Amino acid sequence: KAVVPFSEANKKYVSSLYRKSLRTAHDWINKTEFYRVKASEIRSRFDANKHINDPNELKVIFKETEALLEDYAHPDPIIPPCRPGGSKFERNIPPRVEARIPIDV
Amino acid sequence: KSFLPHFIPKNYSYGDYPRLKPENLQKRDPYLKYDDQANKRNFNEPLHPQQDDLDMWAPDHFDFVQDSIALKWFGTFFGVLAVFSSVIYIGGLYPEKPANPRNYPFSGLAKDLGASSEEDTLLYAAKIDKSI
Amino acid sequence: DHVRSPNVSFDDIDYNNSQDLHNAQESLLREQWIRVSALKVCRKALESCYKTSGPNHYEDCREIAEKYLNMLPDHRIQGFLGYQKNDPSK
Amino acid sequence: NIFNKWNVTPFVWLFATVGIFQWDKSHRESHDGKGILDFLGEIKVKESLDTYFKEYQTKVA
Amino acid sequence: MLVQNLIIFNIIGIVLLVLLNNNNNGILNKKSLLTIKNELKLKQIGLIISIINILIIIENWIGFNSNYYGFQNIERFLNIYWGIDGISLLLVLLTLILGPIAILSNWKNLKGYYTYYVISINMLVILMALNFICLDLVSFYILFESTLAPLFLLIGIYGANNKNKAAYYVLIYTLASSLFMLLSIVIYYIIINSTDYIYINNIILSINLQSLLFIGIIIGIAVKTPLMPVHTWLPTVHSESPLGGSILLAGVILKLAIYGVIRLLLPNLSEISMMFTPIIYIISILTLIYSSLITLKQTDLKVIIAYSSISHLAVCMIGIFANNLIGINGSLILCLAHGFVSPALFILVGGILYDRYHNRLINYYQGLSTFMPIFSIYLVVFSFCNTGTPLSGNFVGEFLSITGAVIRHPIIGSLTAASVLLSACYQMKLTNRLTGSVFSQYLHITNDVTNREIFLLNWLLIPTIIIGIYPSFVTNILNLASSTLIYSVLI
Amino acid sequence: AFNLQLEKEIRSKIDSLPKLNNVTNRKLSLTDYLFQNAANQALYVDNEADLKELDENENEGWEKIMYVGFVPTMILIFAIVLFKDDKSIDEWAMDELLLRLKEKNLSDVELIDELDKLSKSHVGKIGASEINKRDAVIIERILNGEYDQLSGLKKKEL
Amino acid sequence: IFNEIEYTYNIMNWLNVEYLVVDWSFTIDKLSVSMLVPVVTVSFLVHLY
Amino acid sequence: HHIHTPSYIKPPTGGWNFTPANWKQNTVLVLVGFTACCVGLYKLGEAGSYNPKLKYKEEELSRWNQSAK
Ligand SMILES: CCCCCCCCCCCCCCCCCC(=O)OC[C@H](COP(=O)(O)OCCN)OC(=O)CCCCCCCCCCCCCCCCC
Ligand SMILES: CCCCCCCCCCCC(=O)OC[C@H](COP(=O)(O)OCC[N+](C)(C)C)OC(=O)CCCCCCCCCCC
Ligand SMILES: CCCCCCCCCCCC(=O)OC[C@H](COP(=O)(O)OCC[N+](C)(C)C)OC(=O)CCCCCCCCCCC
Ligand SMILES: CCCCCCCCCCCC(=O)OC[C@H](COP(=O)(O)OCC[N+](C)(C)C)OC(=O)CCCCCCCCCCC
Repeated sequence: KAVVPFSEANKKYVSSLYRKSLRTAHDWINKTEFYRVKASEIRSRFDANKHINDPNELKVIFKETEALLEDYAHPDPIIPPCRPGGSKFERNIPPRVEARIPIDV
Repeated sequence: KSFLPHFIPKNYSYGDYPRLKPENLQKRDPYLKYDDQANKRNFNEPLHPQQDDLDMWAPDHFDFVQDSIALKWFGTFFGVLAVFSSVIYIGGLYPEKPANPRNYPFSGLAKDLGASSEEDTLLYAAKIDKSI
Repeated sequence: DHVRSPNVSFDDIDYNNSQDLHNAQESLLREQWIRVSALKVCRKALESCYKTSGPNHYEDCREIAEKYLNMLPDHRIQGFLGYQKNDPSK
Repeated sequence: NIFNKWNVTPFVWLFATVGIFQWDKSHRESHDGKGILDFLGEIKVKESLDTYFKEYQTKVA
Repeated sequence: MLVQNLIIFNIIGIVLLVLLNNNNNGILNKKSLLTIKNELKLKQIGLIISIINILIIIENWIGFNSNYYGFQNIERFLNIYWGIDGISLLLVLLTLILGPIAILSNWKNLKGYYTYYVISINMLVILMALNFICLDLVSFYILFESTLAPLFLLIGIYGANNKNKAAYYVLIYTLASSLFMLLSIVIYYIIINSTDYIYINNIILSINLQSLLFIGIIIGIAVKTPLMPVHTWLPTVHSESPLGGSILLAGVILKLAIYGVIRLLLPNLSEISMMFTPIIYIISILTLIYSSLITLKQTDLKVIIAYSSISHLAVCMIGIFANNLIGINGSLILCLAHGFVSPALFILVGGILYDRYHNRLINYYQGLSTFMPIFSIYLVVFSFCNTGTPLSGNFVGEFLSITGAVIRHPIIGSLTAASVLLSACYQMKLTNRLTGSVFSQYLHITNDVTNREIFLLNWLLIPTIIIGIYPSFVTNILNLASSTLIYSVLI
Repeated sequence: AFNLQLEKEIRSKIDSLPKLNNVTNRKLSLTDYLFQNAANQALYVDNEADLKELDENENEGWEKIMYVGFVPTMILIFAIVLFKDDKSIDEWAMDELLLRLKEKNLSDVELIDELDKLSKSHVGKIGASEINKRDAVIIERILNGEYDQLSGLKKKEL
Repeated sequence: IFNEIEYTYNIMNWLNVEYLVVDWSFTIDKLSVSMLVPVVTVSFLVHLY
Repeated sequence: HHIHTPSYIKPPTGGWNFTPANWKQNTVLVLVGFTACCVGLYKLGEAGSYNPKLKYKEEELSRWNQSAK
């Protein structure tokens, strides 16, 4: 659809692209000192184009930003163990709380 | 990217059963709320005719690379070893034996390798030590 | 008790006498079950030798291994319908 | 209750079967190798069964 | 004694049950004592007759001699000569044992008319039990086809939503084909002037006429032991028939078709059985592979077990047509082992789940091992037995049948080994889904397996594991009987 | 013990509280199902059916039969396959193989010595087994020569 | 391993179909006991762990 | 915390940290059973086992190979 800059919904999209960018950097870079350096740059690359008042100019970046993430996506992203996709997700789920309705079989 | 698994049809018309584009239920966002959180499905949602092939119980689908690209990398990797094994075979670069193959006394232990008489012998004999 | 086999051949009887024909079928079945029993005994002799000989099992167990592989194809139950209904002489 | 209705039943079958098997093994020594169920009847012998077969085949023919 | 005691007592029992129930009909409305507790007294008398039928045969099992070759217990009743040999004795034992279990399975899950159901179940069991002990093709056919009259009514009266389709399937599939078996029986009566087993075993026919009679008879057999492509009746009937009708239709009726080979094809049509055995293997191997793959795409719970029945019976036919003792003994042990494991699954699938939730769709059931643990132990235990796990009686049957298949034909008979893998595909997928992940959001917590349903399971599992651990109980009876079926001349 | 008035107590105790959907000493006999007349049987229906009305899968009427009639039948089947004196064809063929050794080798003193000292119980385990018994002569004699007449039954050759 | 001894407990017969005879027989040769050290030893510590 | 529904769910292996009140008594009844059977298994193992390398002397085998010849 159309892209309306400075609208609340358009900002959240840019917020989402930011979590994709930094987490992907975190996935590849496994040293904090190296990560902050690259994480600082991405924000600069994210904040340099902060000011846009045009629809069509912004949509090209959205097209480009998706391509940047897809090619750089990690083949084994880090996931917290209890979050979905983690090593301990769904383990030992507490049983459902409900009354046993007896049936006369 | 986000491609659907093989053999899922592009079109179907089963009379009055609803038509709907296939959706790979394994790839729904695991954080969104669902009525059936394990199957990531909401109550009374319609099913594709082959929904059994597009849910959490079907074989896992991996979409990191295209199914053709995987063949190229897979065949190349063994193809690389093929040339490494071929060139040595074609070139004969493997070393020669440093000693004669081990020989054995008593007619190559013919009798001790399950032989009865001297006519067969070579059938059951080992490397004969002709140089006692 | 130990019933004696009715040693009887398909080549000496009239199949119209279904009492004698029954014995010719029962006698051909019982002899075959003896050959399997003979075979299972011979195989037991092979097993002791291999266990006892160890490395020499190829020598001390030579003719038993030869004989066992010779009796194997024919020391099996084959029924009587083959020989009752076929005439080898013709 | 460890000795409740369900746990015990396999052991009742387990111990009883061992006892009767040992009983039957003994009973063969003192009764000429004949088993514990020899009282229920006798195996049919060929001489008795052949008469039935011959009448059956004769009537058939 | 046997058949005479087996018919006269059952007829007396059937008359007794009818007299008790129908006395009060009259002109006035009746609220009698026999209707109280859902015809409970009349159901009990039906259950006792099933137990007594077993006692009749055991009275004659004691007299059985394992070292005598030939039919024993020969008697003439209704101008028909009966008798028992090694093979027939065990199948009779299986048929009568499923009597009490078929009745007990439907103890309190019918809307009414329990007396009619109890009479029909004991009637079907007797007709099938008597089918193993006759000694002519005509009497074989009479008992082979008489079971349609109660089974067609039973499935129609007591069936599921599609009972009319199921009733129209068993009646026509198993009659339009068995009528082809009547033609070959008739031709035996025209040229030989007798259909007795012994009389026709000693005759050789022209190799053209052998091919005609075989084609007629195997048409009637390929439907009862459903071989592709004429298997379409069994999945439908299973998914719609009453639970007790499924135990008999899978436990016994299929095994009447393997016994059909033993009496009607191997002894008298021995020369033409050798010719068709390559073709029989092709049909059965394709039945084994296709039925296993079709099961992977099914949704009804009770259909899924129905197709698993077809894959095992294809293996049984593979073994029995192997011309050796290994294949024949293995095929018969598998029929006995399948005779307990197959009914047990229908109890688990169409008798325990369906009596609580009344829906056979697979999508509603998952995580059942949480609030129904005793159910999931038996589903796991019976899943392995159904797939030839070495300690069960199915592995002994399948391994020997596969071994006998390779002996008969090393090249194509080796493809029977795909039974070990494919049987674990559709079955373990079904069990892994049922007892995996979180408990289903469409079901509601209820009772676990009741005490009656445990009794049914324990006494279908106990015979299965005895035959697995010590199969020589079956073998000591079979060996002299199964050795008369082998055709080979070695010179 | 039909106890016609015992129903009237159930009748009166229910009658005092006619409101519905809101004991142990009752047990019939075979006589009451058939001998009894309709009117006395007519009231019994209401008491029993509606006693449940005012409501764990136990005492369903089958446990008395299956546990007393069906289960002992299985023990009888299990007993028979265990302790029956049925001689299988192959077990017969093992005794027959040895009984021919005695008849075909009556001049052999040593062979008959092992057969004589042998017990009839250990016939089924000739060879390597837990039993401390000597059978080398028995096994050796069978190896040297055949003791079957399968060719003796076949008087026709190619 | 050191004393050159072998053990064989034969519970009973399993399959007795004509010539094919299979026992419930358990033996412990050099190789059987060479594998029972890695199996039972590790598994005991695994259970203790 | 959370509820085990232990009123009815009684699998043979307990369920969700199950421990009976009389667990000390039952274990000694069980520790006997393990001891009763381990002792019992040792008796049968000694009585029913054998050495398959000493049942037949080589002097007896040497006659077998020649007899089959
Ligand atoms: C929910 C399921 C409930 C049911 C589960 C049932 C599990 C019970 C396990 C046992 C299964 C039944 C097998 C035992 C009954 C048959 C015993 C038998 O046939 O023994 C025959 C054996 C040889 O026969 P013979 O020497 O001629 O003299 C015997 C005269 N009757 O005579 C003998 O001397 C044998 C003496 C007995 C030896 C011990 C038997 C132990 C059987 C259990 C272990 C089986 C082998 C190990 C399997 C475990 C995996 C390796
Ligand atoms: C001391 C060392 C030996 C110990 C051996 C165990 C003895 C006690 C057994 C009785 C326990 C019992 O019966 O329970 C165990 C369970 C539970 O069933 P339940 O008890 O009826 O559940 C109670 C239900 N209520 C609430 C309705 C009353 O049974 C089963 O489902 C058994 C399933 C089969 C188990 C695996 C068999 C596979 C065979 C492999 C080996 C041949
Ligand atoms: C061994 C073979 C013996 C021969 C048996 C012949 C069957 C005749 C029985 C008549 C009795 C009767 O009509 O009675 C009816 C009885 C019992 O009905 P109910 O539920 O008590 O009454 C119901 C009404 N109420 C509850 C309101 C009072 O049901 C039967 O008929 C069942 C058996 C026959 C069904 C199939 C017949 C197929 C015949 C062809 C088979 C080759
Ligand atoms: C060589 C033959 C060996 C046989 C010996 C058998 C020992 C194992 C017995 C397990 C019984 C049990 O307890 O299984 C039942 C367990 C119990 O769950 P829990 O941990 O008690 O928690 C209880 C609370 N749940 C249930 C919510 C977690 O739940 C299940 O339904 C698991 C699925 C079925 C398991 C089937 C295993 C059967 C063993 C394999 C048979 C061949």
